[PDB]
Amino acid sequence: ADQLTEEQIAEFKEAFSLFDKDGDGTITTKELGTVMRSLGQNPTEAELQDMINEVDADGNGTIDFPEFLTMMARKMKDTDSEEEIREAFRVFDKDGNGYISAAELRHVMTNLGEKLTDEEVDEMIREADIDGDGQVNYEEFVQMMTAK
Amino acid sequence: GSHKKTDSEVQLEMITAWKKFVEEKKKK
Amino acid sequence: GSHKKTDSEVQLEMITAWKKFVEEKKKK
Ligand SMILES: [Ca+2]
Ligand SMILES: [Ca+2]
Ligand SMILES: [Ca+2]
Ligand SMILES: [Ca+2]
Repeated sequence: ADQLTEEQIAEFKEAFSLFDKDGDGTITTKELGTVMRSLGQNPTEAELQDMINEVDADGNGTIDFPEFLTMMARKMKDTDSEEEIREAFRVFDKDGNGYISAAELRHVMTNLGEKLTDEEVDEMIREADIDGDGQVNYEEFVQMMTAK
Repeated sequence: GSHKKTDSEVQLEMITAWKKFVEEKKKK
Repeated sequence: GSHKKTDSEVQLEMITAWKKFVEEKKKK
């Protein structure tokens, strides 16, 4: 990898626009609510605040273009948080080689106290596994959470 | 009887998961 | 030590709830 191309930009642009049907360019708690409502579920507004606000750098609730693409790629209420993701990978792993294996996921989870089968993890890997080698690298992790 | 995953649905279910983790802890 | 919770903890909370959607949706 020694050259960038605008394919990434266009992809992220559309993925945002999908949720922001309004046009103004914010993913607020009302925006979240309306989507679930149309389908056929009625959320509790308190939870809609929290689930955003953990990550949101401002802690304002109105998640613009850059603040959404933060929540997708960078993540956490920090600045250049690609490093914080690279660090999160190393906690989860017992090596850290720009990847996260299915076994490593089972370990770090079950460590708390959760005897659950691996296949349930694997379903939500090969929902959107680009590389196809039973792991989850940086690009695959983001793109799976930002599926377009 | 799922034929193929739709990209939009994966995001929405992953957003439903965000709601779930908070709900489970804060259940008082 | 520790008091406030970092990214790692929030990510454990998510990943558990994420596995929960697979159970809710796709477990007959
Ligand atoms: Ca709006
Ligand atoms: Ca913002
Ligand atoms: Ca790995
Ligand atoms: Ca892989």
